[PDB]
Amino acid sequence: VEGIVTKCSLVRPKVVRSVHYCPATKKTIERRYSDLTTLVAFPSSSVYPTKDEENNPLETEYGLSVYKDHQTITIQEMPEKAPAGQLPRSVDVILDDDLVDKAKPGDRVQVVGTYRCLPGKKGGYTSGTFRTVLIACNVKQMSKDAQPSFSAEDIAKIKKFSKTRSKDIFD
Amino acid sequence: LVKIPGIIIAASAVRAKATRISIQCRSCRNTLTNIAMRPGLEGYALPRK
Ligand SMILES: [Zn+2]
Repeated sequence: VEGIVTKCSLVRPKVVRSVHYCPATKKTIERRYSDLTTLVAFPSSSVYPTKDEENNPLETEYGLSVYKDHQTITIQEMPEKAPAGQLPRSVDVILDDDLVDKAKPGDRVQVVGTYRCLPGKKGGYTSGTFRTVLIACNVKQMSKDAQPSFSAEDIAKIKKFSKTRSKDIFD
Repeated sequence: LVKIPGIIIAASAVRAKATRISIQCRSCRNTLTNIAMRPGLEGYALPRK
């Protein structure tokens, strides 16, 4: 998907592995949180441990826990490419670690990723209506003119061009 | 408090009755420990939430 970044969220950390110390028992606990962004998530999958089995309080070890940072951006159809009459169309994009700060509002970007339905909340009734996002696997800037690619032959050609006529090269 | 006399004609096997119980939630696995049980032939209704 190609478009222009209209809004970026803040970069937030999302806990993927929390480590908890029990001062009463001296025990250390680790809990894993799997990435259920577009999967079904039962509530057992999202509980944060606060008590020991016999209700001793746990203290979370922040430095030992693992977080991955998470961002959401919205990509809009580029104004120069949108049909000149009507209102713009957008898509939401989830950026996860390594990809978060790659785009800022007003940037023209390609986002490669998986287009997916997000789960709604638990409920006994549903409209059949699903909220879709693009889960990025790659983000690249339009400025393929702001990053060059020099091979050994290119460098050699440049060096010879500069050495040959180092006087009227400017002209 | 009553005081009565009598002859004992049956004595059941000694069994186990809880004085304190702990219950665990099926989904979040959190526990609700050391609930005190009433003594005697009295039961207990678990919390429904
Ligand atoms: Zn529970």
